Parts: sequence; C-alpha cells; structure tokens
Amino acid sequence: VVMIKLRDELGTATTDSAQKILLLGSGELGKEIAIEAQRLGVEVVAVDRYANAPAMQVAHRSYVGNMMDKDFLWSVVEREKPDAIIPEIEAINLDALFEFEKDGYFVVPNARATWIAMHRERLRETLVKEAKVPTSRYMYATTLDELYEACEKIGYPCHTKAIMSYFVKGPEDIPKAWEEEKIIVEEHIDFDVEVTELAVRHFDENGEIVTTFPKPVGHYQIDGDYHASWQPAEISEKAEREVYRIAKRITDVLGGLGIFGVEMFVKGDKVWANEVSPRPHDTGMVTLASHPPGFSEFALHLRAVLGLPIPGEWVDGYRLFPMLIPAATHVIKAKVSGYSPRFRGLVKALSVPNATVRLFGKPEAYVGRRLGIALAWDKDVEVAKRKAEMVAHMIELRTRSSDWHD
Amino acid sequence: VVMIKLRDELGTATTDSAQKILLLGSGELGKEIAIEAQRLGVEVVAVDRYANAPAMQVAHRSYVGNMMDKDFLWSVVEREKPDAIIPEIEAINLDALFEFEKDGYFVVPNARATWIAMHRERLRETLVKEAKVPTSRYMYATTLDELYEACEKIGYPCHTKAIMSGSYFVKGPEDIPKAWEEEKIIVEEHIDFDVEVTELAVRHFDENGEIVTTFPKPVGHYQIDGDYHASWQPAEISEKAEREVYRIAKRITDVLGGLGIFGVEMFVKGDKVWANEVSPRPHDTGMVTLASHPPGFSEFALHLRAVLGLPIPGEWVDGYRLFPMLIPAATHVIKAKVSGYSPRFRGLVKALSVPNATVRLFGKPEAYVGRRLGIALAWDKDVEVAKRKAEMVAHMIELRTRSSDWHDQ
Ligand SMILES: Nc1ncnc2c1ncn2[C@@H]1O[C@H](COP(=O)(O)OP(=O)(O)O)[C@@H](O)[C@H]1O
Ligand SMILES: Nc1ncnc2c1ncn2[C@@H]1O[C@H](COP(=O)(O)OP(=O)(O)O)[C@@H](O)[C@H]1O
Repeated sequence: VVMIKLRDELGTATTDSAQKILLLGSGELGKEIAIEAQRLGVEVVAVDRYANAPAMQVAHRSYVGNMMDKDFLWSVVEREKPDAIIPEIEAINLDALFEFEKDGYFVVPNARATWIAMHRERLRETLVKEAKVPTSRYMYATTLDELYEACEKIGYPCHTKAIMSYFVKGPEDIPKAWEEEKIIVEEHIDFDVEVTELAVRHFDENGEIVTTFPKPVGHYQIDGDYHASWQPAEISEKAEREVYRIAKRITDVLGGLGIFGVEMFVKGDKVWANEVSPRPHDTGMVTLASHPPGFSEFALHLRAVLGLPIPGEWVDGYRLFPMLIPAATHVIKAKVSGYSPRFRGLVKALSVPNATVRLFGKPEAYVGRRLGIALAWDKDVEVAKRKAEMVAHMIELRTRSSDWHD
Repeated sequence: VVMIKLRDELGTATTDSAQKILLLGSGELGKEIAIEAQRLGVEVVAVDRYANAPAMQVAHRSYVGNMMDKDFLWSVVEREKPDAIIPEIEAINLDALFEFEKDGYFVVPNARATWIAMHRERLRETLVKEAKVPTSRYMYATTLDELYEACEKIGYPCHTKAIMSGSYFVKGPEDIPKAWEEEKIIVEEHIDFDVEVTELAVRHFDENGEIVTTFPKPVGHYQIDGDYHASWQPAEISEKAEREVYRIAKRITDVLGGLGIFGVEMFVKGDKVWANEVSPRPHDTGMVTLASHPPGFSEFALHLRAVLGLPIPGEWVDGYRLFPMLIPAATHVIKAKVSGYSPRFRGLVKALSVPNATVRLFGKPEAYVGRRLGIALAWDKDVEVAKRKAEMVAHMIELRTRSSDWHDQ
C-alpha cells in the first residue's frame, strides 16, 4: 500500500518545516514539476547525469551523477530524506528504487510500477493478464525463424519492438527488423488517433485513493518522438468512456499515487491499450495551457504525491477533471548539435495571438533533442493545433559551433 | 529614451548565449517574473536584503545586501551586466538606477519613472501638468499653518499623505494636529467612488519595431489599511468608464515612457474616473492575472516580455490595443497574524478540495504580523463567484510559525 497519508499541511522550503521532493531525472517534465513545487513553497532537489539540467535551474539544490549507480542514489536519498522520490525516466537503477521503498521512502507511484514499465513483455502481459484490457494482437520471437513465423502469422504490415523497433511491411523487412534477443511482434492498428489518458491516483477527503480523469490528449509522432499533442482528442463519447475504463483498469493494477500516461489507439468507438508510463508524459505538456493554473499534469502529479487533494466532478461513475480551454503543443527540436543554443524568429513567432513558447534551458543540443515547445489555445482544438505548428515552424535554432537551421 | 530594441532572438541560461535579468527585490512579484524567465530559458539573478527570498529560490543566483547602498548595487551590476535591471520595490537607491542607465544598462521602465512615482508631489504634478488627467482636488502643506489652511480649503473629510513613504483621514479641524504627526504633505478631497481599479498598461515593441501600449481589462480591488486584500478581473464598471480608464492610463504611460507594465491606480464612480497614482512595475493586485490571463501572459510575463524587447500579441478595438482576458478570476491574500521562522499552513484538505481554485505559497522563510505569505486564486465565468471563492479558500487556511500557535486567516 501507499506509505503516506492524506496531507492537510505544508511547511516552507529552505526552513526546517519544509516538505521536499527529489526529482530523479531533471528534464523539461521535471522542470514543470519543480515550478509547481516552488509555487507551493515546497523544497526541490533535482538529480540528473549532467549539470544545469532544466529542473536543476529551477530547483533549490541539485546533484549530478550516474543514475544507474545505486550507491550514488542512496547517498543522495540518505542526505536529503525526501517526502517523495519522483523518477522521471526509466534509466534509473531499479534495485535502488525498491530499496528506498523497503526502507520507508515514498517512491512514486511505487517502485514496482517503474520496473513493470521498464520491460515490454512484463508490461504487455500485465495489461493482458492483470488489467485485462484489449491490445493489438501480438506474439514474441526469440530467433530469426520465430520472427518470420510471427510476422506471417500476425500479418503484414506489423510492428516489431525490442523488449529492452521496426515497421515491417513485408518479408523483405524481416532481416532489418531482426537487426533493429527477444522481440514483440504486433498487429498494425489503423487508428484514427493515438491518445494519452493522464489518469491520476490521489487521495480524497476520506483518505482513500480515487482516480481522476482529464480529457483524452490526442497526439502524433514521427515514430519514437511525439511531435504534436492536443486536448481534447476528437473522439466519440463512447470511445472516450472506453478510454477511461481501460485507463482505470491499468492504473488500478499499477497502484500508488501519481499521474500516469496511459497510451491507447482509437478507431471509431473501438479502443486498444498500447502501453503506459507511470509518470507525467511529454504529450501532456498541452495541459500547461488546456488545464487551469496549478492544474497541469505536473501540478496534478505533485499534489497527488504529496498527499494533497485534487478537485474533480463525478460523471457516470467516473471522477473527471474539467478542461479549461482546448489547446495544442508542437515540439521545437534541434537539427544540429553543440553548446549554448540560440533561437531566432521570435518577432514573428511571438506575435501570433493565443500562443507562446517555453524554451527548456538545455545547455547543449544534439540532433533530435527537444529544446522547447510552442503552446497554443483556441475554442477550436483544430485551430490550436495548426497555430502551435505554425509558431514552432517560425523558430530557427543554432548552437555555438553551428549555422542556423529551421 | 529606451536603450534596447525589438528582440528576435534568445539564448540559453547558464551558457554564454544567455540573456539575463537582475531583479532588485525578490518578493512574490519577482518570483513570478523569475518563473516566466526560467520558462523562456532566460538567466535570473535575484537581489534582496535577506536570503532565500521568494524569487531567489527560483533564480539561478542571488545577492543579498542593502539595496539602499549604491556601492552594493553597482558591484552586482558590474559583475552581472544584465540585459534588464528590474526594480520590484521603491526602496532602492535612486541615484544608482540613474547611474546604471547613464552607463548603458537598461533600467525598467527607465530610472526617472521610479524616482517620480516614489514622491507624491512629483507624481501628482506629472499627472496634472503633463499627462493632463483628472485627479482628486489637492493642495500641499509644508507647515502646520499651511496644513490647517489646506484642510479648510479642501473641505472635510479630506486625506492627508506624507510626500514620501503616514496618511490620515481628517474628518474635522480636530484631526489636523493628529495628521501633522502623520515635512511635506498632500491634502486631497475625499472621492466617493464605487470601486478602485488597477489598469495594467504595458509598453512594448510591436512587430514593426515601434513602441505601443496594450491594455488588459481593468482589475478591481479593495485597499484595507494600505494593504490590498483581494483583487479581481474584470472590474464591474461601465463600458464608458472602461474606455476612460484606458484613455487616462495611456496619457500617463505615454508621459512616463520606457518599456514594461505599469499599475495605474484609478477611482471609478459611474462613468467618472479619477487617476490616483501609478506603480511603474507589476503590482500586487495584478496577481489575479496568474489565473485570468492565459499561460505565459500574466502581468509578470507581460512585463518580462516587454523589457526583453519581445512582442506581445493584442487585439485592436475602437482605437485601443487590448489584451484579451481568458476567464474572470480573483485573488485573496493569505496574511500572517503572527511572527516567527519556518511558517506552516494547514487546512489544505478542505481548501484544496474547492474546485476552480488553488493557492500559491510564497516561500518566505520568516513571518511578521501582517506579512503576506501567499494567495488564494479562483476563477469562474462569474467574477463575483470567483471573488467569493478566493475569499473562502483563503479563510480555510490557518498558519503558525516555529514559535507560535495556529491562527486563522
Ligand atoms: N500496434 C501498432 N499499431 C499501429 N501503430 C503502432 C503500433 N505500435 C506502435 N505503433 C506506433 O509507433 C509509435 C508508438 O510506439 P510504441 O511502442 O507505442 O512506443 P515506444 O516505441 O516509444 O515504446 C506511434 O506512432 C504508434 O502509433
Ligand atoms: N482622495 C481619495 N479619496 C478617496 N479615497 C482615497 C483617496 N486617496 C486615497 N484613498 C483611499 O486610500 C487608499 C490608499 O491610497 P494612497 O495613499 O494614494 O496609496 P498608498 O496606499 O500607496 O499611499 C486608496 O486606495 C483609497 O482606498
């Protein structure tokens, strides 16, 4: 069960009455968690493998070290004795997380959830066997011959993914997929849209854990990287209810406190569970504009894990979290590498009404690195989507030793 | 004149391409400017007279010292060479601000504005002689003899105010000696107004590189003993009064000049509007914009964008460039009734269960009686519902310090 209880009080950061969170992973999602913590006077310690990471800049103190090293993490935890340990990435020493928890430290949402989400087979079997939710048809392959059999049985086109990816359209792609050993082979779902349901487990006034559901977030990606997201996804009411049902079955199995990014595919009224991250997810950055102040996915996660309540509205057996206005995001990604990134095109980009940008503060860029986002809002979610894309495309980037790129 | 120009580029904090702001005063208003700066990858250095002030906690670096000491401030400015020096309070060495500007550092909105606004006579004369806007009738007194004649000439009840940094509500001649005790004084006629409003006019560059002024909806509020207690947007005033508020604010900010947001204070009675005073920087009543304006557009973000030379989108209406509100909202302060270190707040299960509201706790390490430690924020389609809700949420919170018992409000 959950180690903490419903919270009625907060002290003040930098004094002996402070509450304290420890962010393991200091990227842009951790930065927004740190800003909400600062806005509540909660002390923030940010940890990552490099210095001046986004969340470290906003945090009260930081630690830099190899987050796969259990002894480094224990040293930080023993020094800081945080009220919540918030892992922001899967590349963290898993044994360490279980040991913190066994020793009484609150690991968010629990250590087991991160461990499960770490392994594709473990995760898929949990969804099928424990949560009992619908997923793409699939089979596993341990050898090249098994891969041929799987793709043929599943049917082309199919997706192959290492359990820890390739899109095989025909047998000619089998050799490539095998080179990308265990692999999961999945049937291709020709969905209308992919959605992330940001279900949050948190205490109600009785001290029991309730699950609250924001509107589904639609998104699209260039395989591996989300490129744009928006809220609400334009899906039917039946699909929406089914999205909540499936998310609830999954978060009931994972347990603990915190927000989850439950990923699903939607086609008409049909919904398939794809996977789930037991923490805030990048597509949810849209909630920085679509949810009211103090209620983005980062503030919801923070409130949940400190044991604070979160208001919601019960609708047909589901406790929903009302959206403020439709919104959308579009990533600003580096096409070059190097130190001291710079961004231009702001006169045009920042003159667009109902939109703005957030630049993450990363000190170095690498090709494909997300450096910021454009955010836009409108009564019409499609107008917000086009607008965020437009603003992001007006921005060009350069580093110390590179030329400008669009 | 403004020494920077329209900005099309931003670098990254902590690296050599960084832009950098220097906050002189690190209270709750500076903390929110620091948060928007961090959100844009802008480097923040926060200064104040005590350590771990609200903005210092969010800033990249901080300096602690007597901000009335010109040498201290120069040492910081020479070390940091910021793109903008942002005074958050009036109690800053004024000669220092003029010297920074003379040496090519950008003081917001300009040094003269802070020097004018901190002196009731320089300010009032600026409003009457240069901006040419309506104000309460007034007279100045430098002696008790002049004070008696002034109060008699203005008529009772009248307001007496010390020219710098001690006011009194004179109901009759018998109060005159008490007022002299609180030396220059301004004596004003009493204005019977319906509500006081803060117009958050912001001067900034437009896409063409010229300076324009944009107007958010007026913010209503109520001042209890020199301290605001609650504010809300939009103020419930007539459309005629609203346009007069914009007209008066424009005349005032065109005279003060520079770049940045201004908190122009006015009294409203029906369609009639009187200019009261003006703060040349973000103002506490404007915290309502943390909820009533869209993300990245509270008064703090409007100020930051303006002083970095970035554009701010607006909507032209009847000759005025307006800034659209997202949803009506209100705030109510959370003030300490006791003093001491390590404040703590309780009542959160009930207070944070109220829908469409939340709280911001400033992080101040010590409380003193009357110190503002946080605010409740609430929004609703109906501004009166938001006003009542912010008040209810604030009243659900009790506070204590390391060496005090729990106290309501
Ligand atoms: N079975 C599938 N059918 C259709 N599209 C899929 C399928 N599996 C993955 N994808 C697509 O590949 C990307 C998601 O990959 P996924 O395995 O869910 O995440 P990761 O690869 O980041 O673990 C998205 O474009 C998703 O739509
Ligand atoms: N001339 C006036 N008529 C009526 N009320 C006034 C007048 N001047 C001040 N007040 C009241 O006193 C409050 C404080 O005003 P003022 O002294 O000018 O600002 P500060 O509180 O910054 O000195 C005003 O907000 C208003 O409530």
